[PDB]
Amino acid sequence: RSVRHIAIPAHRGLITDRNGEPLAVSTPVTTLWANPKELMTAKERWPQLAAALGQDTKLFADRIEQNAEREFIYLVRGLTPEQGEGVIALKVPGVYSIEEFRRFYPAGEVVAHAVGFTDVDDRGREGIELAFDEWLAGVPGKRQVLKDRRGRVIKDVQVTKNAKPGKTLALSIDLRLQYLAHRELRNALLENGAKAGSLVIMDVKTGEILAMTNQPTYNPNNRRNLQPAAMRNRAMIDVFEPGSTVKPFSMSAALASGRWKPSDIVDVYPGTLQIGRYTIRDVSRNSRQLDLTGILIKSSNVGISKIAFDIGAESIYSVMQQVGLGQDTGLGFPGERVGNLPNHRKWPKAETATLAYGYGLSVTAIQLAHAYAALANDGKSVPLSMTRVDRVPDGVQVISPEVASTVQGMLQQVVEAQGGVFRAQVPGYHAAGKSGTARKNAYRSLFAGFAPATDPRIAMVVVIDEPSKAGYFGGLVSAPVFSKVMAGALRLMNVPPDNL
Ligand SMILES: *C(=O)[C@@H](NC(=O)/C(=N\OC(C)(C)C(=O)O)c1csc(N)n1)[C@H](C)NC(=O)NS(=O)(=O)n1nc(C2=NC=C(O)C(=O)C2)n(CCCS(C)(=O)=O)c1=O
Repeated sequence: RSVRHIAIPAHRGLITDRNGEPLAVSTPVTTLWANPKELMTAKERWPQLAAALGQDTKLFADRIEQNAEREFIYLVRGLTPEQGEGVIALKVPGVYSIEEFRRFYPAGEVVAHAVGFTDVDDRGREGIELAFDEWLAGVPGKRQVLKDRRGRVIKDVQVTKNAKPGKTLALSIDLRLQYLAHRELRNALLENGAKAGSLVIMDVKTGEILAMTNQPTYNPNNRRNLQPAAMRNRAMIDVFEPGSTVKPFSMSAALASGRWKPSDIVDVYPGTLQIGRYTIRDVSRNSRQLDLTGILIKSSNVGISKIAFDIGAESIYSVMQQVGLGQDTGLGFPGERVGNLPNHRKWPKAETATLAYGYGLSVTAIQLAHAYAALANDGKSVPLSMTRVDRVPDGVQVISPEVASTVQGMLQQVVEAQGGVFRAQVPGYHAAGKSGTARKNAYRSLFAGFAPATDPRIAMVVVIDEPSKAGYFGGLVSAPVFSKVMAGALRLMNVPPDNL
């Protein structure tokens, strides 16, 4: 006779979207265990027990003999109650069932990267499951038992500690927008023969992540083998050069300096600019005088570089750091990357120019979307959240409201003006944004923007990695994805059309 204490598993808390749609649900599973000391008295039952467990008779018999000095062995973990009851129905001495919890992900591949998953022990292993593990797990209980000399449970004496169930968690994700974003990103990858992609949707007023999808994705309900590339939450754990998508932040520094107005002109002829051994190069090289809006419409690296030389890189670095590029988001997502915003005590001319046009800095899609959200929210940055926000925290004014408003207007012209990124136009609304194309010849196609331009509600980033068709420019590849997903998101959120 021996007094022993055994655990009582806790029910893991439900994860829902922002409207209560289930995203991660704890399902009862049966764990079958056996006491090899008791099994030894019923050898004639072993072949039927092996057959029920789908094991070769001899391998099963060998396994029980090799573990003959033990009082506990796992037979099979995570069976369905129906399957466990079938083994229990054989009435084999020394065989026991135990109720365990296993996660089911009703939206499967659609929200796999954001939700993440639990391991074999029901502990958070990836995504939100890992980030909020303490909240979701609860606390296992403890049961007191009396065991005989073979280790067989003679009596259940008392519960010493009751199990405490885990707590419900409502994400910021809107499953309707998530499904729309998932489908359009998937379609774009196919249309462009692309390797990977990410799409982030943010509420500019609340800091909430309304959608976060990546390609390739995986079914978290069937994780048998399957590629590590498919499990990466790329929006948070992959870094890239943002390129021309950071030019609005360089422009914000220009307008805040007191030295530049949108109607000021920069001469970008002949479409290149030599700075020692380095040459700044424009894509289209048939311009001379461009105004500040024109520098963004034509995406002139030369133009933004000349502005950067005039105002100094310190002013540009400060805006980019303040909007969160290459900075910790504070989300604490597992494996989340910070990227890098290079710094210098004395900025050389080449580094000043490359900073201004987003070369040599590394950011995540989440960081880029957060920066555009600050710009869209009249220069005020609301802290990021992966959970439903009921009480909105105070934001930080990172760009002056007048400067943010002027840049917003310039970005609406990037989308709407003659020669602009027309594929980003959102039917029924005024939209604003900037595309980018980064050479990694392999490319990353980008679009970052927000809408409705008259009263912004949503910021969005579209990243398409290595499009393989003739078209690779961000304005061609990523801009139409932004248009479709933004139109859908605005409609789902009942945002009144502003292009009247
Ligand atoms: C910004 O992202 C800029 N990128 C770079 O300078 C980098 N690479 O440039 C390329 C050209 C890809 C290269 O060196 O091969 C870069 C930055 S960080 C890094 N590692 N590399 C470029 C200049 N800007 C854009 O791509 N802007 S954009 O996506 O809006 N875009 N530009 C164009 C073209 N404009 C003019 C031309 O003559 C062209 O041939 C392309 N486009 C396509 C037209 C779009 S439309 C019909 O006007 O809407 C586009 O989308």
